[PDB]
Order: sequence, then structure tokens, then C-alpha cells
Amino acid sequence: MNIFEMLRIDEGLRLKIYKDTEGYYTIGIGHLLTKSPSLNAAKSELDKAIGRNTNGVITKDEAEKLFNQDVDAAVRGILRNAKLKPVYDSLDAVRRAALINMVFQMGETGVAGFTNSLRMAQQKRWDEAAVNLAKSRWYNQTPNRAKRVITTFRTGTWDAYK
Ligand SMILES: [Cl-]
Ligand SMILES: [Cl-]
Ligand SMILES: [Kr]
Repeated sequence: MNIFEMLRIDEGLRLKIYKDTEGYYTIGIGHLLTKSPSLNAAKSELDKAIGRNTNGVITKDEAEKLFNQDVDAAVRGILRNAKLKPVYDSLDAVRRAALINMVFQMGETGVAGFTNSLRMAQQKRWDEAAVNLAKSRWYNQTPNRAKRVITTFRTGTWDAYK
């Protein structure tokens, strides 16, 4: 397993504009298009992202391209973030994937505020980190996904994904 398969599981894949768990316009593998309630606006951002008149539908290859860009951007965001990088650099490969998933989902800003969890993680206090991570709106809103990611972080294995 790896980061890509990991997020492809958690995000699914949809070729038509759809609304996410928060009701925002999204497409592909979790590619948020806009927080605006306007489909038009969303269709406009879609066309801008793709480079063509999509009419709100993309192909699989197009969805995967956006996905590669987003995973890439997530990693770079982590490395460019002074609160995140040191955490990231201290982790093994599996746990790094867990932190990338959270950033992909919540944004760098969002993740950098799990201050307390980040410190336990950096200290390698897995179980404690795990309990602290569950005390969050993130977990109450998307509990099944949150649990898979938290288990990953805690154990450093891919068991939650098998
Ligand atoms: Cl884009
Ligand atoms: Cl979920
Ligand atoms: Kr974290």
C-alpha cells in the first residue's frame, strides 16, 4: 500500500462534479473545486484546472492528473511548514503517509493546529497521540476515515487499510 492507494480508498473517485461531506463542490479523487455554493463557479474552476471546457465531467486520466498534483502539493506544503516538517521528518514511512492524508484532507493550516497531537507524535507516544487526535471535530464528522488514519498513525502499519 502507499499514499496514492491510501487516499484513493478514502476519497473514492467520481468523474462528475459532486458535493463533498461538507457540501462543497468537488471532483475526481477528492479534488475540492470551491467552497462557493455556485455550480457555475465550480464549473468555472473545473475548466480552469483542466484546461478545457469540461462541462463538469472529466475523464479518469484527468482525475488522476489532478490527484498527482494534489498529493505533490500536500507533501511540499508539509515540507515548507515550520510546524509540520520537523514532525514529518521524524516519522517512519507509514506514519508519514498518515500525516500526508490528514493534510490532503484538512489543509496544512488545519493540521498545524493539532499542536498537541504533533508533539506526542514527535515524542513517539502513539497511543496518547491517538487519543488526542480523536478529540476533534475531524473525528466526529468523519469517524470511519478518521479511525483508519488514526490507527495508521498509532501503529505504523497499514492494517486499517486491509
Ligand atoms: Cl488545479
Ligand atoms: Cl468517514
Ligand atoms: Kr499530528
